[PDB]
Amino acid sequence: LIVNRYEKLLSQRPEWHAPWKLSRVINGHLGWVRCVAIDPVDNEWFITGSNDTTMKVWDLATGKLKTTLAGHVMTVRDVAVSDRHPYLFSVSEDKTVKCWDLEKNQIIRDYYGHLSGVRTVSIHPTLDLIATAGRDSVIKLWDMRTRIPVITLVGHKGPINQVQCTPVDPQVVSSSTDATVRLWDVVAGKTMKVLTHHKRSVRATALHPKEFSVASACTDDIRSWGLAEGSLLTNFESEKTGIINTLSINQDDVLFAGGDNGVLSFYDYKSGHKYQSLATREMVGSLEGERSVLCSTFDKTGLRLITGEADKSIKIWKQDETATKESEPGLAWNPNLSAKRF
Amino acid sequence: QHDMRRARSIFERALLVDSSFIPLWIRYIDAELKVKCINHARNLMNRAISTLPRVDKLWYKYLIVEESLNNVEIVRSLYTKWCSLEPGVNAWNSFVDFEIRQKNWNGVREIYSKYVMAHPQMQTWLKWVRFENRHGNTEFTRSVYSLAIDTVANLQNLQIWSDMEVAKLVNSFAHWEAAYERSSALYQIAIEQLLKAGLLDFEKQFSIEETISYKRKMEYETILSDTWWLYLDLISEPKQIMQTFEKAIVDSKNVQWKRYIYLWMRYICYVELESL
Amino acid sequence: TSHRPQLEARSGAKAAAYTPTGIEHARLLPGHTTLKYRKF
Amino acid sequence: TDQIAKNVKLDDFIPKRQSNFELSVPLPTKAEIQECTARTKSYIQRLVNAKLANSNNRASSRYVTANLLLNNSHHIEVVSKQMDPLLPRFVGKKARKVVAPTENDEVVPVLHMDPNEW
Amino acid sequence: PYGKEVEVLMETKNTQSPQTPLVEPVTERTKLQ
Amino acid sequence: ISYDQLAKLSYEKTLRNLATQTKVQKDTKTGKITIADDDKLVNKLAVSLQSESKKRYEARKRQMQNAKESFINDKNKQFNEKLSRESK
Amino acid sequence: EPPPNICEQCLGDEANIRMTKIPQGSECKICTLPFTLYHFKTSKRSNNIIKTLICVRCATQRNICQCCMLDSRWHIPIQLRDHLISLVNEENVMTEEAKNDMMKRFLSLKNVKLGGAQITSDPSEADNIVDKLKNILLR
Ligand SMILES: [Zn+2]
Ligand SMILES: [Zn+2]
Repeated sequence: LIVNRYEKLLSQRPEWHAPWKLSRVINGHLGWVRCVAIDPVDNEWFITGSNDTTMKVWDLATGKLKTTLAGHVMTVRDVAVSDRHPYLFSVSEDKTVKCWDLEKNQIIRDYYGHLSGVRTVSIHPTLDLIATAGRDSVIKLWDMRTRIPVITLVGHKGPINQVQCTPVDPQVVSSSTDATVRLWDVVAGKTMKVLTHHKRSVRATALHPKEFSVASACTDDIRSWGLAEGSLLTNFESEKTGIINTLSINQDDVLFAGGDNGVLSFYDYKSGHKYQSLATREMVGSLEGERSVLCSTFDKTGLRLITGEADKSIKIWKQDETATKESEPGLAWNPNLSAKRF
Repeated sequence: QHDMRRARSIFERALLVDSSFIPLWIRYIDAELKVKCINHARNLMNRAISTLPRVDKLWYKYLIVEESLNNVEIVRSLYTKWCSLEPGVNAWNSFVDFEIRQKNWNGVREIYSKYVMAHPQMQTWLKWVRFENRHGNTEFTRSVYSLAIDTVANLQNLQIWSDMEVAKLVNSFAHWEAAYERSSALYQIAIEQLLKAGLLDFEKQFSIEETISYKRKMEYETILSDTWWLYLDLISEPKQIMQTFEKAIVDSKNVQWKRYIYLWMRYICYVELESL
Repeated sequence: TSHRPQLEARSGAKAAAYTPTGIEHARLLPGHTTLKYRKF
Repeated sequence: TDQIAKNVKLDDFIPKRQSNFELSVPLPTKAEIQECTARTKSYIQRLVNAKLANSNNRASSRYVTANLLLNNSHHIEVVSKQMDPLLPRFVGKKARKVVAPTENDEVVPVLHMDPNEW
Repeated sequence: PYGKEVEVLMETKNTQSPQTPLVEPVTERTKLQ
Repeated sequence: ISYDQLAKLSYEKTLRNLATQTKVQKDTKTGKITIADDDKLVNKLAVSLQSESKKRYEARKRQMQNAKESFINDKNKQFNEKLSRESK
Repeated sequence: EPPPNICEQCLGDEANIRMTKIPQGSECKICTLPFTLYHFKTSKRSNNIIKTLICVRCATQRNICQCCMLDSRWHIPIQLRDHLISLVNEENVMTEEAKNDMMKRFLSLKNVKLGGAQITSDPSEADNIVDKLKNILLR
């Protein structure tokens, strides 16, 4: 019964979050930043793989370069720094998954076996395997010792955009251009739950770091999924937002959503409320098409937010610690009845 | 070449490649219907429904096949499944037209009750009003109108529809009860500005001068947001009118100056009509 | 028209269905056989 | 006559945290993480040992880390022989291209709930 | 260019020699060899 | 218009076509639904779908027949018709 | 790694029978895919060595054993049990055997019990078609 659902939404109220404004612009790369990764322990640095093939390791507190990791020859698409290993797995479209030993800053392992370009890594956080998938519509799991494709994951139709791993089954939460967020059984090699609620290519799935859920993003519909059964939790508002490139989920339930239109949209993850919509300013000589926010991540604490855009820039966004619930209340909580998204 | 298990295998591999391509579905359905095999086609279209529920043409073609097969209870089941999936307005309109051409009037009230519960807009309510108005049971039609006004008076806090659609409903209620006292009463209660304008128009449709004058006055103030308007306002008044005139004058480089002068003149005139 | 763009990729389902031949490659020789672990 | 569209429900369409913003989807416990990762580590260890012991590298024998009841009566000891070390260890293994069937056990719902400028 | 709250950082040169690691190779046993 | 409205209008057209024209058992073990379907209705649907396909076939041949700006072969005059339709 | 289908007639009238597994032994004589091949001897001093000649999926697709190539439930040929099911159900249940190589591989990898395998699979419909056979030999 729909009127009861809308009335029960309008009965509840969202949580306030602090408004985000820009604090630091890093203009280092000679190409577009395609994924940003941050060390899950130290927060001393974050590495941004870019289209000029050179990953650069930037600094959180100062915004400095420290090193440049340039072992690829093609566009570095995804970078995933390990949590319990001193490694740095760097999917490019060289068809190569390279491991970077961060005690050495050298390539040590090269995972061959992909049939086309690769788009994403997903280090399984409590085992020694990585989940690489790309244009060839099949997730290859890789044992990090023997460099063997251990478990192929068959069932996505089109190229696979973003793969996330959880420590408990569904251990591979992947999503492709066939608008399916598949939940994988790593043992059986079968899709336990195929989530077909999206319409176009799901370019973004982000793990909630403090609850067992995954947010997935198509164009103008971002949807939060409970991974215990594969149920929709909240369809976010996301009206006319644009093509969503990447998501990222704060510990404090703030959901970033970078659009190709240059727009940002920070979402209250519990309620599904859109509260802040930035306009990323382009550089002084960019084209208007280079406002797009290609990739993003949070801090481990979440008080920072890193975005790699397509204007060869890296922007850092932080919350307003001086705004209150009555000063900057965000956008209004009014669910829309013309959309069934409520 | 008339071997049907081959052609079925070929359409099924084609659905394995891209299951979303609708003409592939429609041609495989029509393929198994040209060979006069409707049990195969019913397995097929149940697959086409369970695959793609939010595509209209698979539903409507299965409804066509069950129309010309004259299996009415099946079509009951098909639409009562399809309407449970919160579908578009065309789905419910097709189901109402189905249970009109199946002359079963007691079902259509339940159908429109669940269609109220699916898509609340006053155009849906007026579809149900128009159905009951063409099919002649004035107790049931005013029951529908009263339930509509009860849902408007219960969903004020929801901002579920505009006040324009509230005016649509209450004006339909008033112009229906002219065929009279009820409509006037509804408007009175309704008053509880645009809605009020509707009351004026309705009274006009069926003391009248003051409301007509007042109603006429409202657009004027709107328009400004000029001299003629001001004059009208003054006429309507008196202090209020004067104030309005003054405001207009104020509102009114050379051009600007001229406007200001005009405003001043107007103000003076107003004062005269009414020294300090 | 003998040269064409790419419509879709060669899917890895077609490589997962093939039975493997044991061709011990020059790079899949065992090397860096120790995984380093962090502090915690 | 409710046998039509058996796999489509509103319980898929309806968001579950919609009615309740407090609705706890909790993280899996430490014991559940330990159990599932021990099971998947044993399974990945099985597949690594299989894909290393089926190699022709003799040095693949160092990074690797049988009774069979048939129908009613035949308690059977299964004894894998010593193969000849010069012969093909897997003579049934052969290069071949295979088309695997993409079977459909249950019909999966595809749920899209929702001109001149293009 | 973006305001005067925002650091704008034009950086082309690596401010750390590439032979140094990023994650430190931690060892509790101080090897005096 | 759009594919939803166009499916709706084609459904209304086919109900108009019927307007110009005009039990259920199950087993225990198999559970397969045997529906009695009258043979006149079966082949009337079959002849109707073949008549719609042949009607669309002849109208499409009628569109194929018409030839009246600058082209080398048949596919080229189709592409030039497409560019003439883009020119508004 | 499924255990093989070998019926009570191939192994023979012994309780302790020692078979030899070779992983990826040979191509099966239905679909030419490799499989774990089990060869043994019926006695200890048998002169004939008896090996599985089909893979497990080709065995369960026909509900047959791997050595004597007859039915698992009935120990009879495939063609004749399909003929008997055609005599019972008045429906020509035939085993669609492939002839192209890719069709052999394709027809073995799919999860189905083709031919008359589904009837003799569970013992309930097995005894149902058995007392239907008794009804036929009463008529
Ligand atoms: Zn076989
Ligand atoms: Zn046998």
